[PDB]
Amino acid sequence: EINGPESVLVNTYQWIIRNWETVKIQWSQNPTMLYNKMEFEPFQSLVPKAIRGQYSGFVRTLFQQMRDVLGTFDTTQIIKLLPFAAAPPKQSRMQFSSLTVNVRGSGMRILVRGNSPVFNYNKTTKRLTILGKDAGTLIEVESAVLRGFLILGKEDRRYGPALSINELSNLAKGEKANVLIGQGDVVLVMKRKRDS
Repeated sequence: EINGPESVLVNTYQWIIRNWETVKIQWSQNPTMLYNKMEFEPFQSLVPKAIRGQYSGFVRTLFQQMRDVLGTFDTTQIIKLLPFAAAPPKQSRMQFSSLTVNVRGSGMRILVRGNSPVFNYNKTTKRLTILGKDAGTLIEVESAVLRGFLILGKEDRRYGPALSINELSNLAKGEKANVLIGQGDVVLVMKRKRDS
């Protein structure tokens, strides 16, 4: 269905679920090829031109963190963020809690952690809904939310008051803090000793 921006989004994610068995493998083994797939061009046209590259740099880094940190594979996070990795990457130190696509003049937020009006995944039914439309069902520590950090788990009061995602510049490597990550949530994070 190519009736406007909403159709482009729904179809992009439908294509990923449809092709997930091959897409998974390529994501693991040959990501440049996956990111360069011409099927991500439509989605990319909806991503604000001024920030596409940074978004991609950001998402490419998260994906590498996931590849490097054993046991942190997260299918829905990979599916959600994948189209944003299709831009030529530009680096920054910026942390994004949401990634915007432009739908008829409106800037729609795809939240990096969790569900949003654009990307809603039902963990029980395994159904992915995209702006109201079914994109299909998925057949069966957070390493791909913040750039340079792992989310270790729920808030640990011992590490004190929660920082905003913006105040994490001040952490040393190996250091941990609570972070207001989005929604009602505070989570314990650790700045990584490795770069990805």
